[PDB]
Amino acid sequence: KKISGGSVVEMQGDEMTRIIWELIKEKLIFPYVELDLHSYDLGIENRDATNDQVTKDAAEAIKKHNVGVKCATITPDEKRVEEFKLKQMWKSPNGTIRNILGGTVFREAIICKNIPRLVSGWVKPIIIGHATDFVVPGPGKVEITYTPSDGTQKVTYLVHNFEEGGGVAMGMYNQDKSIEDFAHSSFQMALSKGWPLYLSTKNTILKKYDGRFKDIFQEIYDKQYKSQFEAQKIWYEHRLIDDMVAQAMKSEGGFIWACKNSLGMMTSVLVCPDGKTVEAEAAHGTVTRHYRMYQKGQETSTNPIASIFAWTRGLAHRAKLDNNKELAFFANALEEVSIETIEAGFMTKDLAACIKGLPNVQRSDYLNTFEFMDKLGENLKIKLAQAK
Amino acid sequence: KKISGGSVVEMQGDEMTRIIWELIKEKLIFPYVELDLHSYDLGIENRDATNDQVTKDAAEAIKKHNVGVKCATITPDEKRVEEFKLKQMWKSPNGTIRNILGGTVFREAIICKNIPRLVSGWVKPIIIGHHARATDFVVPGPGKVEITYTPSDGTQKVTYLVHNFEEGGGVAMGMYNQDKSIEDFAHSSFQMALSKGWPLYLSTKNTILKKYDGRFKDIFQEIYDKQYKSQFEAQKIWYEHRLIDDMVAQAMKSEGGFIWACKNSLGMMTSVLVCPDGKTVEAEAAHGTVTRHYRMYQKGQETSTNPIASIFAWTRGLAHRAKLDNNKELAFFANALEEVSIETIEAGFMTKDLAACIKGLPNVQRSDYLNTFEFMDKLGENLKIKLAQA
Ligand SMILES: NC(=O)C1=CN([C@@H]2O[C@H](COP(=O)(O)OP(=O)(O)OC[C@H]3O[C@@H](n4cnc5c(N)ncnc54)[C@H](OP(=O)(O)O)[C@@H]3O)[C@@H](O)[C@H]2O)C=CC1
Ligand SMILES: NC(=O)C1=CN([C@@H]2O[C@H](COP(=O)(O)OP(=O)(O)OC[C@H]3O[C@@H](n4cnc5c(N)ncnc54)[C@H](OP(=O)(O)O)[C@@H]3O)[C@@H](O)[C@H]2O)C=CC1
Ligand SMILES: CN(C)S(=O)(=O)c1cccc(NC(=O)c2nn(Cc3ccccc3)c(=O)c3ccccc23)c1
Ligand SMILES: CN(C)S(=O)(=O)c1cccc(NC(=O)c2nn(Cc3ccccc3)c(=O)c3ccccc23)c1
Repeated sequence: KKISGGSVVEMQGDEMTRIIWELIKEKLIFPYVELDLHSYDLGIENRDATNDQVTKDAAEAIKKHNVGVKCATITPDEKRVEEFKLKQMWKSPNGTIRNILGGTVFREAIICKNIPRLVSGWVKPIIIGHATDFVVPGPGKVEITYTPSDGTQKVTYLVHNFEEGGGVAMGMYNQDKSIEDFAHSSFQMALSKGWPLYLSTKNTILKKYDGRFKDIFQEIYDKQYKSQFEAQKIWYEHRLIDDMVAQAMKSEGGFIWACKNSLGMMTSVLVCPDGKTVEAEAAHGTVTRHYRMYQKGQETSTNPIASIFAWTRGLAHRAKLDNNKELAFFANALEEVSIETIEAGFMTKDLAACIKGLPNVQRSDYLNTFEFMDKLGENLKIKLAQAK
Repeated sequence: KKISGGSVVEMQGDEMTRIIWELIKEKLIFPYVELDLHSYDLGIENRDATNDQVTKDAAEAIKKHNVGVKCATITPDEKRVEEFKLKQMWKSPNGTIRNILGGTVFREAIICKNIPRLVSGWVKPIIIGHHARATDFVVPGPGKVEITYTPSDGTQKVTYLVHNFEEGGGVAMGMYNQDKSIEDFAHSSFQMALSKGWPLYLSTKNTILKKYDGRFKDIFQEIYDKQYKSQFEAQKIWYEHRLIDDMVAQAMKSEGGFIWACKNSLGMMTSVLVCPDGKTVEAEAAHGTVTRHYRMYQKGQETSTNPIASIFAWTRGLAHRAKLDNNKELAFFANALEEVSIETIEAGFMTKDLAACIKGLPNVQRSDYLNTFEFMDKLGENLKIKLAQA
């Protein structure tokens, strides 16, 4: 008998990831989990036919039901408008979704013990979370002004006085509200993983701009989170970007990195500040190149791990909201069986290339896209059997 | 006898690199080159005793004599202030020097055939270059933040909305860049590509900051088409622009052998500051003073510290010195020393950091590497042999 997963918003996408997405649902999710599924087709053809209305509806459904899992989508350009005869150059669905929900995007590289990283010392993964420009034609003043909405005196800052020749200039901003949300998402993400949190800035150069980030982070930590943080042996603390880069390379991993300023193993999750609404997806795109080969009837070897972890992160958050222990265990089992299958030597060509070097990869070093999905399916069914 | 190397500004540093620096001069430089040497002690204790005056004097010496070679130095923090009982937290000597000199910083990792790279496809080195002032402020509450340009001839006024704060306050910031500094960054990059016979790539994000980064691309190609394309085709190299997103992807898939102008083991990494005048250069290792190896040395333990990046700081400085003086003997020595350093490693003689790169630290044994003095002696023997056979 299957697990009652509850309410989940699902978004179908394009090209190669759309194929893999269906394989994930039919081979790894649906055989074990029943969902109250709010499905929205964000494939490029259906967004065009609905005048992108489906994208707004899917975002609204995430706001209402708190859990969304999204397949990679085509962001249109001139060639895409030509390829599909689009009515418009529709805005990227992720841009539309982020504006409606807000929050912070956190990305995490899944680590397999037999797949090399940048540094071998990285044993645990980490989670990293994250303008008006114009040309100055010639000599003149560039100023940035603040006009208070209550009529009090305007304030003018000289950006630069070009006395000989021109150049460029730009202005940037950040609302307090968005810094607060950034902090709230970062604290809640660190708690949800039991990991310490670091915020990096350059508040020594940008003493007012980056200083506002460092200040607001400490204020919200001290009042709302410091007591829950050591209640879980963790902490939060601010670094200058120079210190944190050095600390991260000498580190083993397992920390959240709020940064102010192989693709098949990159996850993304949009964490809203309320701690309730999350949207998970792969950090890569629709893999058009493999999709062309798939269209010509040729063999593909596309890495589905990042797409699988979109589902597992969403289902893990759903289970946390609903206190669904069976679903929470299932989400973990699906992640572990994914890592273990690769660590046992069964992987797609991209990962085999990371080990042997692309010029020396042979066909017997990897599985094609369909062979790998079947290997995961068989291993998943064995694992869940051994858990009863 | 010995080569007359001419005028060279030398800066001594701190901790383990200070030791390696003397070993390099004693065993590799002085036995073969006589120098009109302008030596400055940028050790932390001397910087404190002179109130950092030695750092400014060394920067001016590099301006005067056009060639500077610098050992790594301690940049003080709070614990350093207590360790040495410093009068104050002195600014990093590298920032001081960079501010007096200006220019473009080029970095390059030394490639050895038997030492793993991050990507196996990398078999030739690359050089990444960056050019060496914003007004940020607090937005106390709701209101309009605009940025405005008024040309000095008064014929117009352009106002751009940065953001209309409506429910609260926040922060805002204006930043600029001059054409002149973009031109310095272009000229240094084009000339560096010619000096090595490598193609040059510029990378920006002009898909988002289409005016800010677009002017970078514009100025590079104008300078290229009107001043450098003939020399690039004669050496059959080229220059192209790339969006940073695809340049990163292309770079991981490449073999190397190009200069990468960027808009945005450590013992094998060099850094060279090329000043706008095209004539003044300062070279140094891209790593620090290796404090923890120094602590091992202090307690009598054997150390195995990589001197390659420090050696190449000397060779780059000596090579540029020889180029300014048309000194064919000094130019031959500089290149010979670089060859000896790479050949020695490729022959299987290396310090522990490189052996760990190959085999992984848990599998390293003492017979897999040489200690700091053994490696320097091995380079000494091979340098003596190499020069004699000429
Ligand atoms: N979140 C989203 O919705 C995103 C969507 N896109 C969209 O995707 C489309 C194509 O973009 P593109 O530039 O190709 O970006 P992709 O992320 O699709 O990059 C594809 C390239 O990276 C490698 N790669 C990426 N994912 C995988 C994987 N899962 N398994 C194996 N290899 C992988 C492949 O390299 P190789 O060819 O060497 O095998 C492939 O050619 C565009 O229309 C774009 O709008 C792009 C980014 C994000
Ligand atoms: N150019 C300059 O003037 C710079 C100076 N510094 C200064 O140096 C001091 C210490 O800096 P730190 O943070 O230790 O960074 P370092 O670059 O001095 O060393 C950090 C680590 O990198 C490895 N390493 C670096 N260089 C070598 C080498 N030549 N051979 C073998 N291994 C090497 C060692 O790793 P392992 O321990 O694993 O062997 C070392 O512990 C600081 O006071 C800082 O101010 C820092 C940066 C630049
Ligand atoms: C790319 N820029 C130059 S940077 O963003 O400024 C920068 C600078 C320096 C270091 C890092 N990287 C990490 O600290 C890091 N990275 N990964 C992969 C990873 C990538 C993106 C998002 C999540 C994970 C890990 O798996 C890991 C594991 C243990 C410990 C650290 C790490 C990034
Ligand atoms: C912060 N960012 C992540 S990024 O610095 O912009 C970035 C992005 C992507 C790739 C690279 N790196 C390389 O393409 C590269 N790197 N090294 C090491 C090296 C380090 C410093 C200076 C010179 C060389 C090589 O030796 C090499 C050799 C052959 C071909 C390529 C390479 C950098």
